[PDB]
Amino acid sequence: EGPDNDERFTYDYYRLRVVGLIVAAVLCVIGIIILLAGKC
Amino acid sequence: GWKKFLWDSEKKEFLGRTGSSWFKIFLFYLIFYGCLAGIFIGTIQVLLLTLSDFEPKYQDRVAPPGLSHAPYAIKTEISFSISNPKSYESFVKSMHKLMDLYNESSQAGNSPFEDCSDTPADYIKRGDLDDSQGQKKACRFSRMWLKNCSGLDDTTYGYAEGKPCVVAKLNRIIGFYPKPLKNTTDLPEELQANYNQYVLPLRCAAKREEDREKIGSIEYFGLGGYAGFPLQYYPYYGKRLQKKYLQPLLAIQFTNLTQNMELRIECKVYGENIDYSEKDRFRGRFEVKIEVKS
Amino acid sequence: DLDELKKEVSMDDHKLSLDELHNKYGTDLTRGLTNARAKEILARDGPNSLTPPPTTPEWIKFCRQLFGGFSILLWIGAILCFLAYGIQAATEDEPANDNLYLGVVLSTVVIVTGCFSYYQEAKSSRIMDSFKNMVPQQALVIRDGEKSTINAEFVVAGDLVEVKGGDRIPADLRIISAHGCKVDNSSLTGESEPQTRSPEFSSENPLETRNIAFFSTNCVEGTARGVVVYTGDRTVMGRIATLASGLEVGRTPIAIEIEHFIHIITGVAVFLGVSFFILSLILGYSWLEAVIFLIGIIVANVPEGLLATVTVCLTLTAKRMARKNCLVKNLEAVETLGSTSTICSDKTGTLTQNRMTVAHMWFDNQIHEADTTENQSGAAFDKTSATWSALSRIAALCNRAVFQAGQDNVPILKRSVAGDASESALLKCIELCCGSVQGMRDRNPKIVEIPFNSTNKYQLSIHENEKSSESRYLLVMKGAPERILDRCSTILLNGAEEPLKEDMKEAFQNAYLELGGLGERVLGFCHFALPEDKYNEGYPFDADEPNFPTTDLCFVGLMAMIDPPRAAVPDAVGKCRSAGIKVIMVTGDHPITAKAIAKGVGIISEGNETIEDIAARLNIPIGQVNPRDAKACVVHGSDLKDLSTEVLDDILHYHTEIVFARTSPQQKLIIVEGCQRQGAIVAVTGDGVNDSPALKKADIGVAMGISGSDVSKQAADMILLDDNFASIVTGVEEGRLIFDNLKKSIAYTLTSNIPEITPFLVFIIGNVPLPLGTVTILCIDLGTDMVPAISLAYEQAESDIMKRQPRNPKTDKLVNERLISMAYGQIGMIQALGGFFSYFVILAENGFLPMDLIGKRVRWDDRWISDVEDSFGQQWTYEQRKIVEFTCHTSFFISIVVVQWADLIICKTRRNSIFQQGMKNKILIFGLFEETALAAFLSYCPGTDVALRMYPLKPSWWFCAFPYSLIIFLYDEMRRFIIRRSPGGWVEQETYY
Ligand SMILES: *[C@@H]1O[C@H](CO[C@@H]2O[C@@H](C)[C@@H](O)[C@@H](O)[C@@H]2O)[C@@H](O[C@@H]2O[C@H](CO)[C@@H](O[C@@H]3O[C@H](CO[C@H]4O[C@H](CO)[C@@H](O)[C@H](O)[C@@H]4O)[C@@H](O)[C@H](O[C@H]4O[C@H](CO)[C@@H](O)[C@H](O)[C@@H]4O)[C@@H]3O)[C@H](O)[C@H]2NC(C)=O)[C@H](O)[C@H]1NC(C)=O
Ligand SMILES: CCCCCCCC/C=C\CCCCCCCC(=O)OC[C@H](COP(=O)(O)OCC[N+](C)(C)C)OC(=O)CCCCCCC/C=C\CCCCCCCC
Ligand SMILES: CCCCCCCC/C=C\CCCCCCCC(=O)OC[C@H](COP(=O)(O)OCC[N+](C)(C)C)OC(=O)CCCCCCC/C=C\CCCCCCCC
Ligand SMILES: CCCCCCCC/C=C\CCCCCCCC(=O)OC[C@H](COP(=O)(O)OCC[N+](C)(C)C)OC(=O)CCCCCCC/C=C\CCCCCCCC
Ligand SMILES: CCCCCCCC/C=C\CCCCCCCC(=O)OC[C@H](COP(=O)(O)OCC[N+](C)(C)C)OC(=O)CCCCCCC/C=C\CCCCCCCC
Ligand SMILES: CCCCCCCC/C=C\CCCCCCCC(=O)OC[C@H](COP(=O)(O)OCC[N+](C)(C)C)OC(=O)CCCCCCC/C=C\CCCCCCCC
Ligand SMILES: CCCCCCCC/C=C\CCCCCCCC(=O)OC[C@H](COP(=O)(O)OCC[N+](C)(C)C)OC(=O)CCCCCCC/C=C\CCCCCCCC
Ligand SMILES: CCCCCCCC/C=C\CCCCCCCC(=O)OC[C@H](COP(=O)(O)OCC[N+](C)(C)C)OC(=O)CCCCCCC/C=C\CCCCCCCC
Ligand SMILES: CCCCCCCC/C=C\CCCCCCCC(=O)OC[C@H](COP(=O)(O)OCC[N+](C)(C)C)OC(=O)CCCCCCC/C=C\CCCCCCCC
Ligand SMILES: *[C@@H]1O[C@H](CO)[C@@H](O[C@@H]2O[C@H](CO)[C@@H](O)[C@H](O)[C@H]2NC(C)=O)[C@H](O)[C@H]1NC(C)=O
Ligand SMILES: CC(C)CCC[C@@H](C)[C@H]1CC[C@H]2[C@@H]3CC=C4C[C@@H](O)CC[C@]4(C)[C@H]3CC[C@]12C
Ligand SMILES: CC(C)CCC[C@@H](C)[C@H]1CC[C@H]2[C@@H]3CC=C4C[C@@H](O)CC[C@]4(C)[C@H]3CC[C@]12C
Ligand SMILES: C[C@]12CC/C(=N\OCCN)C[C@@H]1C(=O)C[C@@H]1[C@@H]2CC[C@]2(C)C(=O)CC[C@@H]12
Ligand SMILES: [Mg+2]
Ligand SMILES: [Mg+2]
Ligand SMILES: [Mg+2]
Repeated sequence: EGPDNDERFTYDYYRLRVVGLIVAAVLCVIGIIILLAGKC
Repeated sequence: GWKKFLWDSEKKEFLGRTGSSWFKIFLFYLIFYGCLAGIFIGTIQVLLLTLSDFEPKYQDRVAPPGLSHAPYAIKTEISFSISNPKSYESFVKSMHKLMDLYNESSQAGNSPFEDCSDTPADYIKRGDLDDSQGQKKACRFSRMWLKNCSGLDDTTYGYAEGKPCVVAKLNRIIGFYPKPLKNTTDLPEELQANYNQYVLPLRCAAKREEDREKIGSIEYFGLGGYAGFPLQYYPYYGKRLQKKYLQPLLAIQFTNLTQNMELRIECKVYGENIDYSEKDRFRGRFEVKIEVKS
Repeated sequence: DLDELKKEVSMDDHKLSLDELHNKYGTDLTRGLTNARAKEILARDGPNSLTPPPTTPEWIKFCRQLFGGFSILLWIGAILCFLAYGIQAATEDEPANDNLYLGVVLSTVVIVTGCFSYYQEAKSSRIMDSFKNMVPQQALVIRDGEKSTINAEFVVAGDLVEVKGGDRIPADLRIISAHGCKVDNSSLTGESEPQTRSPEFSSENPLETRNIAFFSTNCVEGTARGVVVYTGDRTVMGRIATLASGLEVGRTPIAIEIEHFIHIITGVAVFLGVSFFILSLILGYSWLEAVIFLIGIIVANVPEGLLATVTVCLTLTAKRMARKNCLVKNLEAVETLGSTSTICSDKTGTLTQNRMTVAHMWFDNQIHEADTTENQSGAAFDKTSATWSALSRIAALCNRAVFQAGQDNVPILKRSVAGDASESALLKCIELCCGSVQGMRDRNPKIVEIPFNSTNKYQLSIHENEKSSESRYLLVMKGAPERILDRCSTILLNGAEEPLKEDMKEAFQNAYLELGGLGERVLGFCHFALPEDKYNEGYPFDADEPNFPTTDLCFVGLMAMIDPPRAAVPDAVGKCRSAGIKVIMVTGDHPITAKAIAKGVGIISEGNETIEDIAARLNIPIGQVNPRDAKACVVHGSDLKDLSTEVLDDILHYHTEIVFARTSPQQKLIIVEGCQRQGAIVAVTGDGVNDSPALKKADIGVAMGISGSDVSKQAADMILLDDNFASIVTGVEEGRLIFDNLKKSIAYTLTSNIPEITPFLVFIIGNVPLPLGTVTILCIDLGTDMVPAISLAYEQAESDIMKRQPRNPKTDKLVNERLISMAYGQIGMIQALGGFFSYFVILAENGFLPMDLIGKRVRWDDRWISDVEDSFGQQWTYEQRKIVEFTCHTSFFISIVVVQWADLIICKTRRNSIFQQGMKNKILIFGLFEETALAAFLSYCPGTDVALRMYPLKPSWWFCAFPYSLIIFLYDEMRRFIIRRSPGGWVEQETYY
């Protein structure tokens, strides 16, 4: 480390947003499944 | 209704209950809220046990440092009359508040101050961010370094005859090493002359192309006579590990300023770990609206 | 429109003569009026047509839906928001636009709610317009001595009018000459059987005399003449309709509950505002700021999604009702049924079917019962003896009525039959269990018939015998059982014949009194085989002399008949009584029939007794018995006219099974009012015009759809398009279910109030950075929260709802202090603490410890301080610290959702446990899933920190609210436990909603 300790000030918000969206999408689907499960 | 629900004399009730009921409810709420408070306090203590005293866990919201100044402008505007003295008092008062911390009387002895190179130098590492060695030592920064803006000669600092000063300062960040641009063929025009590697350059200019002509000679004052910050005053070890620490400063005199006209002056620092933002107008650069109306 | 002169009982000029009548209005009894004179009167007073209703423009009701009690509160909230914005604009530079956003949002909420509610009431109005089928009608008037048929709108007072069986009486006539004319006075006066109209006078009451024809009535059989006495709106039903329109509307119970709810919400809102206005004036702030603080606190305490949530809640139960054919015109009339505690019903057309049907039959010394139900769902009567066959031949032959051409499609009971109601009932019973009467009739040719005579009191006829082995002649006759009994000497027992000894004569007398006491009308049928040796096949028996043996006939059996009640009438009445609803009969029919029908539908439970019954069982005068020993009472209308207010109160206060007979429409209204004077909700169920003033003043009116009148249908609040009476029971069940659900949803939408206000209070008292922003509060109230609150309506019952007693209106409210103590006091407090916890965590991880946050708002807000030192010594610019504050708002909102999970689960059930009821509600599950997906979407989608100011969260923060949620679940679980084990204890009278 030392002088080139640039990583200590970086965060991968991109990957975090990607995952959080994948998860939101999945939860939304599951929801729909439960809602329509019975009317078929 | 109105009278009964307030005081009836058969059931000896007040507001609805008897003497003994208000007590049952008050006692219940006191015990309930007491438990609530104790639980919240316990969950906050475990939090105090989770953080460290010598370093902030997250340092990403403060990666690109800011660029502030000594005068306190309400809308980033410096407007004052050269005749009426009660016009630039708000400026001098602040300026003074800032420089009043670099007094030599404050900086004395071996502890905790140390004499450093009178000429820009390189970084200095006083170890890790621990308590093993006692309170680290910070370099001394003299007032006099700033030549015409020090309040030691002309207390007012310039504002008295149409020649104001502006003390710029780099925002203090823990473990932040300032890095300047290298000598390669790609470098701004301005920066070529006087490339002291050890100095972080600060250079002011005009926002619009027209205003160039109306702004005169930007005279910068600093350590070694250069227009920048010496790398030897970094890094900053934090308040706990370096109380009595002084950050470098750079004075800027706006001599030969056109009278009775609003001038937009943008100052900017250059460097690798320095990046600007179109949303935050204080990240790396800063804007000032000077108008010496007389 | 003098109401007192319209409230009075009808008066008339019936007790007069034909000369006095013609001398008062002016008219030739044999030539009528002249055309010139007729037109002079037509233009002098107005056409014989009722006035149209007072049209209601659509913009008027749209503006109505935009106002009210709840929408008004939101309106004042928007007004306050703009006032605070104006003050901030004229007092400070760079005013934030938070208040202007909140105000336009509240206005939009009110407008959207109004649009939805208005659209529903319009839908019901369209399906309502598809029922008024008005076909023009023309009357037969005699002018200048000639007969002419002119539109009903051209008849005037004084001309001569002739009617014929099948036509409608145009105006109010004074019969001058009749020929066996009968009229149907069921809609106006309520008389089930056809009363004969005669030119002579008989009773002092105009509704009882026979010399007056009435408006909207129909002449069943016969022809008559008459002078028009009353015309236009001045008619009987005209004054009744005008009175109905000139009555007030009232104010349902649900509206009163919402009103008291707003009363409490405003009490605590203005209390917190004036108090924190004094505290701020004591801590230094200026007036200009304190005013904004007062307005802000009073606006944060207003539920905005509650309006939309309550509207959708009420709207959901109405669709379930529309699925079973129960339509409501308004939207709140869906809850009044559940709160009803006294149902005033009508007999003719509501409690009954208004159609004569063969009820009991006598044959083989044995009473037999026949099915008298609409869909024919019952018990047959043993069609295996020869006696029954002979009976079928007697009734099917000695009967002149026949089904109306073209009825080959309708059922056997609902088809049109031309004739008297007795021959029609007999024809239907024979056509029901004996096949086609048309072939049964052509199978035996009728030779000679002697019509019913006023002296003979019998109807007889001879026909050929279809026996291919017997060419003799058959003779059949029907008539009153006494007259026919005096003409027999044999009895067809099980087929063979036997003498008429006194044993069977007494069995016949007891049978006569059995069918008679049942409120039914009995007839006797007999027949005889004419000897072909004394009357050959060629001899013609002209109806002149005694060609048939009047006596020595063979009596086969009696045949009774009466109007039976609708299918689900007894079961529905029993269900209502089970739910603690007092059933009181209010009808204008003969008491001898009303009492029997009462003892048949459940109003007068079998065993209870009236004062006359006791006097008859003991054989003592009626003035000796005590009226307290009689549970049920029959109050006659004539006697009702002479009774004080206290007497009626006592009648309803001491008699549990009351039956008001021979009561006029005005008296019906008086009875409804007598029920309201005490304090109970009333529901009137009717069908004719006499029920219009009763359905209007009642808390809720129920009109029949097929058998109901247009006036009572337009003045009612609920319509039964299928004429099913069990629907009343269904309605009373749904009215309760949606009530307990409204309570659960209100506590849910009120629990989140605390974690949405406390931040600002600590902001002013403790000076810490703002914890909950405005676009987040909006994302919690108007977003996520809506689906769960809407789902709380789909919750099933916990215990039997059709078992508990009706809710007391003076004590058990909708929103009591027990709810406020839970939402505002215990659950909301925990949710607020959880939010503050996540808050401090976010600020502690970035560098601002809890000790340095107290006392920073002045510099934390200042827009020109680009160097704010944190607990570690770092310098933070203005925009950098603001980004963190916004991320703290995002996590605060997510914490709210996390605690709402456990709140929606503890709100699902009020007493029972979750492991008992069960999570069978799919909507609630969907609500939780969607509630979480929306929060993640609002935080992780790019460009939100620009548009809505919500930054992404780091996966370790989302877990700061979990312990508080589990704690909320455990606390409420143990709460809902002591209530069960300890009934009536502290936890019940303190926390049981
Ligand atoms: C850091 O240094 C500051 C300056 O230090 C001075 O210069 C350095 C290089 C050394 O030589 C040091 O020894 C000097 O003191 C220091 O601030 C100074 O503090 C003194 C003490 O209060 C001030 O003296 C007073 O001046 C006023 C009038 O001031 C006028 O000028 C200033 C600008 O300089 C304006 O701001 C004012 O509004 C006025 O226009 C006198 O009225 C006052 O009278 C008092 O003393 C006399 C005897 O002399 C008595 O008879 C009276 O009763 C009063 O008791 C003082 O003479 C001096 O103004 C001030 N300098 C500045 C620039 O403000 C500062 O405190 C140091 N800080 C730290 C943390 O070490
Ligand atoms: C009955 C009702 C059922 C309801 C089911 C709902 C379905 C749930 C759906 C999805 C949840 C799974 C989520 C998994 C996501 C992992 C993704 C991942 O890669 O994430 C890594 C992070 C670590 O982030 P960092 O900051 O360290 O690095 C940041 C580094 N950078 C930013 C530089 C890149 O980790 C994380 O987010 C941790 C993710 C959270 C961990 C899941 C915890 C589960 C909790 C309780 C369940 C226990 C069940 C027990 C079984 C009983 C059976 C009877
Ligand atoms: C019946 C069955 C139904 C099934 C339906 C399934 C639907 C599909 C399900 C999931 C789709 C997943 C899509 C994933 C998109 C990833 C986009 C992404 O990762 O973008 C990140 C970057 C922005 O990063 P930055 O550097 O600016 O960060 C800020 C850095 N700072 C602030 C520090 C400077 O993007 C960019 O640049 C460019 C962004 C361009 C715009 C992309 C639009 C994405 C928006 C919404 C789609 C998500 C919907 C998911 C469903 C939810 C339902 C409620
Ligand atoms: C920065 C700090 C943050 C601060 C955040 C504050 C958040 C505010 C949280 C909650 C607001 C509390 C406001 C008061 C709520 C009271 C509820 C209320 O008014 O509901 C209305 C009920 C009516 O109910 P009903 O319709 O069933 O009646 C039927 C009667 N029938 C049937 C016999 C006719 O009326 C009643 O209950 C009668 C009225 C009783 C009023 C009691 C007043 C108690 C208020 C304060 C006490 C403080 C003392 C502290 C010192 C303790 C000693 C150590
Ligand atoms: C540390 C973290 C703290 C978090 C705190 C917040 C927690 C809140 C969230 C979830 C709480 C779950 C509570 C579990 C309760 C289970 C109760 C249960 O199982 O009682 C069994 C019942 C009773 O049956 P019975 O005897 O009456 O049947 C009679 C049938 N006959 C009539 C045919 C004979 O059976 C039934 O209800 C029928 C089967 C229903 C199965 C339900 C399964 C779904 C459960 C939860 C959904 C997950 C939501 C997650 C939200 C997060 C979104 C991201
Ligand atoms: C059964 C039925 C199922 C239906 C489910 C439907 C789910 C729909 C799922 C996803 C669609 C969501 C909308 C997509 C928005 C895309 C926005 C986008 O792609 O933006 C990309 C660019 C960002 O570019 P940059 O990184 O260079 O910016 C740098 C800026 N610097 C550097 C100055 C800070 O945007 C910009 O610039 C400008 C940003 C414009 C802001 C648009 C956001 C809209 C705001 C509120 C609407 C949300 C309401 C919630 C509805 C919930 C429905 C369930
Ligand atoms: C069924 C489930 C539904 C779920 C949906 C959730 C419901 C949401 C409920 C309430 C949220 C609505 C609140 C509206 C907020 C508007 C904010 C606004 O106008 O801020 C103005 C900002 C100005 O900001 P500044 O001064 O810092 O700019 C400085 C620029 N300098 C410095 C560069 C010059 O301009 C901008 O952001 C420019 C971009 C404009 C963005 C407009 C976004 C509108 C979002 C929602 C409206 C539609 C919602 C309808 C759905 C209803 C659901 C029932
Ligand atoms: C940090 C600690 C974590 C601990 C986790 C423990 C998990 C335990 C897992 C399952 C619990 C056991 C299953 C209980 C089944 C009981 C079945 C039953 O027959 O029940 C009946 C009794 C009620 O009887 P009664 O006499 O009042 O009826 C009166 C009826 N009348 C009114 C008609 C007369 O029911 C009752 O006692 C119900 C009372 C139970 C209250 C305990 C609540 C436990 C808390 C959370 C459970 C975990 C769910 C959430 C998962 C989170 C994952 C992270
Ligand atoms: C972060 C958030 C944390 C929140 C945690 C909250 C924990 C605090 C929970 C309970 C503490 C309150 C205890 C108050 C005890 C004093 C009350 C009292 O003075 O009461 C007197 C009565 C006895 O009078 P009586 O009825 O015979 O007289 C008849 C009189 N007449 C007619 C008016 C009915 O007492 C009775 O009835 C007995 C009723 C006692 C109340 C039981 C309530 C238990 C509720 C929760 C405990 C479960 C905690 C689970 C936490 C798990 C954490 C992981
Ligand atoms: C400061 O600005 C002034 C102009 O305001 C410069 O002086 C002018 O020079 C021109 C010739 O180029 C003369 O015509 C004017 O008369 C001068 N004006 C004054 C007031 O002297 C001056 O050269 C500038 N000085 C510096 C150091 O920039
Ligand atoms: C029924 C109960 C016990 C289920 C509890 C489910 C909880 C643990 C689930 C619901 C939604 C989930 C979050 C959804 C989205 C994200 C963003 C992602 O980038 C990291 C994981 C994270 C933060 C998840 C962590 C786990 C989470 C909070
Ligand atoms: C279940 C409930 C009722 C338990 C509540 C326990 C309360 C009383 C306990 C939980 C954690 C505890 C705190 C833990 C740490 C400290 C720091 C110490 O330097 C002083 C005591 C103090 C401040 C404690 C006071 C008591 C405390 C708040
Ligand atoms: C009080 C509030 C408007 C109302 C509000 N929530 O309204 C939801 C209604 N149920 C909370 C808002 C805040 O906390 C922040 C408040 C804002 C009004 C305007 C305020 C007072 C300001 O000038 C700065 C803080 C702003
Ligand atoms: Mg009727
Ligand atoms: Mg009404
Ligand atoms: Mg709210």
